[PDB]
Amino acid sequence: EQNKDIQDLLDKIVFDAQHGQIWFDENRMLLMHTSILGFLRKDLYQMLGLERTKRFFIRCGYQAGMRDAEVTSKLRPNLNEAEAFMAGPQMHGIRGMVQVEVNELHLSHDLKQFYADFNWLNSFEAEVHLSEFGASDQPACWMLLGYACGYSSFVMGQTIIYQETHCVAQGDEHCRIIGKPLSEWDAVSDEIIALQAEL
Amino acid sequence: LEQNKDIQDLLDKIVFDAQHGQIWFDENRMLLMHTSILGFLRKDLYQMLGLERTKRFFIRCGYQAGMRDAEVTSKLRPNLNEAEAFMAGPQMHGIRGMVQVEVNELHLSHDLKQFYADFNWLNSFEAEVHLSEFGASDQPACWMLLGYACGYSSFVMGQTIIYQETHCVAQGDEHCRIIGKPLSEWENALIRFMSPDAVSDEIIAL
Ligand SMILES: [Zn+2]
Ligand SMILES: [Zn+2]
Repeated sequence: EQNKDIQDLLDKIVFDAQHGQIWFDENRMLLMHTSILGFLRKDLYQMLGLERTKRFFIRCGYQAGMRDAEVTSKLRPNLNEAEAFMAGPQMHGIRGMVQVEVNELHLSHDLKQFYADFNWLNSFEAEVHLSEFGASDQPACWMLLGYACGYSSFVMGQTIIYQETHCVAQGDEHCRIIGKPLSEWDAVSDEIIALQAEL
Repeated sequence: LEQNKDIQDLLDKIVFDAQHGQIWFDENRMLLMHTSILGFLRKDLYQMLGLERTKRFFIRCGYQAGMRDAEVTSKLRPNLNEAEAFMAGPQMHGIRGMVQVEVNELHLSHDLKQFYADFNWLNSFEAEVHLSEFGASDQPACWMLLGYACGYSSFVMGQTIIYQETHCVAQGDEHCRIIGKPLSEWENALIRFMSPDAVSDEIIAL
């Protein structure tokens, strides 16, 4: 019914409580509290400063994003590029991190062309950021953003960089990102962060 | 179908809302994550801070999570005895995909201030992660699980329960093992955060 489009991702996810294991394909998952992420964000901040913490959370999202794309790219290979790609936004929702809503998506692997304009609703990272830091001067959704780039870059076979254009933690109403190839704008965390120092 | 009779009161409270990007455990949001966030964290801190501060950090982060599950399951089993209610922490640890708890021994009394737990830990996510980043250890490596056991147990018992991991897959045993007793019964010897910080340094001196 409500899951027609994600059932193939659901079928890959196994909860085996009695043996202490959650599997997404052949990868272990953990169920964690968002407030623990908030705690870890704050503790790293104190120990290492904002840049290193930001760099940490983006790198993590980035590897997670690439891992999910390894797993989901084997699925759907009898479908067209947009439907396949949508596994990424879909995992973010299944994982409980954010709801992706597509304003605009243009993509072709062979053309090396990509452009995404998405809204992010109920970002967990904006919530835990307000909680620990109060209202922010900059977008807060570092991990989610890393995951966007990583997932997107694996699927397209080149560096796709995203920018969080509007963020719930800066008072905006929903979060929103725009994704394009590096040029139209791997330590790509440097780029994402450099990129956001563009007023 | 349901030999989850044990943990149904816990699963009952888990709600997945994939359309809306949300997972709930009671009123708390949760996430499903890759172990790589922790594997990364563990690598980054090992080289920026060294082993001792890395290990303290993970015990701290397990301790906060254990305490939190204790908060959320506190009022959960009023018509079972202390033990079967305590079992929620071990059970959550399994529900969360972290480790599987198999009891060798468990006796507790809140009011007699008595606690002994001897548990096998099987399938430790943390032992896998330590191995695939650091290889074999000369000592037990399940820091964050140990932190959890201690934060959870200390809350439930209203006092300092310290655990020791006497065997660990990370150092080539076949499963991990732990003994937990009150701080007063170990053969060696203000703010409410400041108390956690102390407990966390104690579970760290092994
Ligand atoms: Zn945001
Ligand atoms: Zn271990």
